[PDB]
Amino acid sequence: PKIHYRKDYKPSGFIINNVTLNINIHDNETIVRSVLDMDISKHNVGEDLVFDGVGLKINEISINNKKLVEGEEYTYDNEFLTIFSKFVPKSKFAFSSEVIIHPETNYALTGLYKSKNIIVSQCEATGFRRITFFIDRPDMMAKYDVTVTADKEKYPVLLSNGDKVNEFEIPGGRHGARFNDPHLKPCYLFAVVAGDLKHLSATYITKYTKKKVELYVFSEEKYVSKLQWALECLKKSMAFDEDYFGLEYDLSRLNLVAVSDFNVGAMENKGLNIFNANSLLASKKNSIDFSYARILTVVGHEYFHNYTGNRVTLRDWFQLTLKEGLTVHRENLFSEEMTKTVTTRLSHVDLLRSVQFLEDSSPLSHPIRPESYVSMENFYTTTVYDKGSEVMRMYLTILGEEYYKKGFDIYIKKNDGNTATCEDFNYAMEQAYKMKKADNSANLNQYLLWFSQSGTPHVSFKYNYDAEKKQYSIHVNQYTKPDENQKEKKPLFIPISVGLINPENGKEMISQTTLELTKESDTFVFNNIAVKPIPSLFRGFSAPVYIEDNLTDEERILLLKYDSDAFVRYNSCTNIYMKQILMNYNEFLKAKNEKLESFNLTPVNAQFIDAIKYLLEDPHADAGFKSYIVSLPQDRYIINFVSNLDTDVLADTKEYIYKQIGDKLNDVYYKMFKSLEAKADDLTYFNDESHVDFDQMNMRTLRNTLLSLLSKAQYPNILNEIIEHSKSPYPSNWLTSLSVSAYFDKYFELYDKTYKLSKDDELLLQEWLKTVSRSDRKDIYEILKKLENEVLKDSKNPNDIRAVYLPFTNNLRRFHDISGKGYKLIAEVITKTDKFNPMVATQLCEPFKLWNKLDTKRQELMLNEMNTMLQEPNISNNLKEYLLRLTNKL
Ligand SMILES: [Mg+2]
Ligand SMILES: [Mg+2]
Ligand SMILES: [Mg+2]
Ligand SMILES: [Zn+2]
Repeated sequence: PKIHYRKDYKPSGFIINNVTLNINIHDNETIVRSVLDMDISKHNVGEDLVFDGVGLKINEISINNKKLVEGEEYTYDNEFLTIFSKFVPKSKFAFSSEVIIHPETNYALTGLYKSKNIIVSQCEATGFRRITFFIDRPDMMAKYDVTVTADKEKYPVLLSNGDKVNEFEIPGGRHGARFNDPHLKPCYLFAVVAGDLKHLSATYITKYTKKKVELYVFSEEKYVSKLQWALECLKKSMAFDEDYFGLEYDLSRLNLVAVSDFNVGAMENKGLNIFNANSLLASKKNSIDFSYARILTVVGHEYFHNYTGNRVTLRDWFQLTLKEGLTVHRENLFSEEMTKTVTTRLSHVDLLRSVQFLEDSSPLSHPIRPESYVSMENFYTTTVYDKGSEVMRMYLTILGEEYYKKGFDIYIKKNDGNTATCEDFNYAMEQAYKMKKADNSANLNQYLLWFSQSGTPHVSFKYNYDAEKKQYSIHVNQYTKPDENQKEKKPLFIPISVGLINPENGKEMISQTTLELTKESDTFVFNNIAVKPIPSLFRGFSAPVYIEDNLTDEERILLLKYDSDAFVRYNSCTNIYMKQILMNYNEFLKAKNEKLESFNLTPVNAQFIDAIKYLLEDPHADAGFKSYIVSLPQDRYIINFVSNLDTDVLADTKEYIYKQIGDKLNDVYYKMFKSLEAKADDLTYFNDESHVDFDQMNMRTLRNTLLSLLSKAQYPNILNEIIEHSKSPYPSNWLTSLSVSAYFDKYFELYDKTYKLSKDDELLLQEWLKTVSRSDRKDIYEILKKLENEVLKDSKNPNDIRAVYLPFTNNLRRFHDISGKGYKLIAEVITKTDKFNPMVATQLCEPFKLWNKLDTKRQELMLNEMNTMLQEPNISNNLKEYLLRLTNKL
């Protein structure tokens, strides 16, 4: 396979200054004429001029109006256009091409494609070369003049990046529009859209300069009503970047566009952000609660890229985390400010420690700045995004808000209008660090290891208290497991946010402080500590590590009840759960492998269950927090702690633990399910698409979590509650009623009821598909076959394919059926999908990432299916790289 290496980066011998495009859309072809105003750089050594250009049909090629001919002045192999050096000018020149492309048959959704009746582009990372020839890499920055023409009746709205500078009629019922984007950009930020789109709009006046910005949000006509929350989220986003970062929008217009067929969530094209409809459109009658948070986050994310990615862009794709880690950090700051709920940060932590930790212990483990790739699309990973965001957040923890803001400013201003690298960012932060420490010899050179070193650090603790001296110590050790990226691991700069809790009275004993661990081990000592404390470690989850708290369950309970920090309370709960899960898993595993006729299980700690009851019954405690405490850790979290995992033993373990606790708490759960109803399902704001009460949303999640626990328990007469809950106006409730009805004969009646409620809204139907797919049904395989035949059919819409299959892959007992039939089913879907959408196919590989964690029978079954997929003729480069790396062949 062709591999690209970070260390091999070199500036191009060429410069592209201006791009002038004419994109003429017809029924059965689109013609792209492009003029590149180019020059020779100071790095040129008289090389051939080589353009990327994938699957283009050439009409004409010229330089300075000299026609060039195949085999004489150029070669084209359907991937690269090589202009031989003799015909490459030595000073500024005009390169002209005209090619034919076919959006109507572009089911890969990269380049120019058709999504329902909308023509749309996606260029990040390497899609622009599927539209026209280019030196398609992000250091080739240029200015764009784009004309789009099409049939006026079919495609009345025409958009490209920047200012609309003309609109005109064309004979034969056609029309055109011309766009000028005055901001230099890499080609991955080009976009065009053509469609019968409807819109909502508003005017926003910037905070400092008072610039009037016109905000447009667009969709197909059927769904225009569902645009309102996205428009509000955009205004919130603009105001947050102004308020926190001093950053104002930099064009007279910003358009957001929803399309039905999109490989990811959205895309930050300059002035023209394009979204998966699932991440832009909602209405309260037709969307689950989680859509609201998703839209806030995705709108914010793409908006924040306007500076962290667009105004400062990437030198090369190895630097991806510079824009994604940083942008995810910005959107997390924004969403924590907008939602004002502790469960927002907790959800980010849960994501990282489940999916990203799994990745980082897998054969796919990479640092957040990778050293090599075949298909850059395979490095848009939870590592680069989520570990990247945590590395970007640690700078704020280390510097505090004022100095973080100063370092950020240094970065964004120095590199404005240009490319940057991870080093540039670290250097700006280092400037702020010198200022914070008032020491111009302090440096963050060690910090760079967070970019280059793979794997998750493990941080462990020991404690000592001297009662006579009133002195306490915390001894800390870090360890990162060697891997294929580094045989020798180095210690990182790990910021440890800490408090100390008095176990007598539950009160804070120190001003919170952040310990700066830089060595492999260190001991931090505290004086004037009046009683032996319980330490509250890694507050806010202050580094992306495995924490070994070395606390007793009694200590953990006291923190769960009394600490101030949400994360530590939740983590202490998590750790009590983990200790139980491991112990019970081992007891079940021994019983199974020894074929014992009887054995013991360690019961769940009774004082821990009392603590759960105390928290749930506290009318002043947080509803979202409560839903985290009654839930066991995610299976993908748990699997980071078990080698040769027998999935069926794990399912048995979880069931036992849940049943132990419900046998004590089900009456509390039922009482709370009823008591929370009035506030949870109050209809304030039900007609207001500009406002969401996230606390109320958390109350609904708590109610629906409790209902699931009581339904699996078969709590007496709970089917009555299930039927009532199905009549709620909130889709989060009525779809929950379907899921929880899985344990009852009413399942298929609720399946039909909710289908009918869902079938006339594209996105609600996809949410119904996910609800079915995730259902805890013994007959899940027959239900999946029913979904395939009656609803999915031959959809190539990634959202439909993902909705049917991915939730089912999270079914621990059924997806991991020892026959291998779940592995075979998903491998067939992957291979089917790879023939038209390689990116989606690689997404659908997700459940195989943990293969080498499983028991050896399931390792074998998984490996057989991965090798079967690797044998498939015409396998994509995306899938082949992914599977070769995952199976230890690359
Ligand atoms: Mg083609
Ligand atoms: Mg993105
Ligand atoms: Mg459809
Ligand atoms: Zn992004």
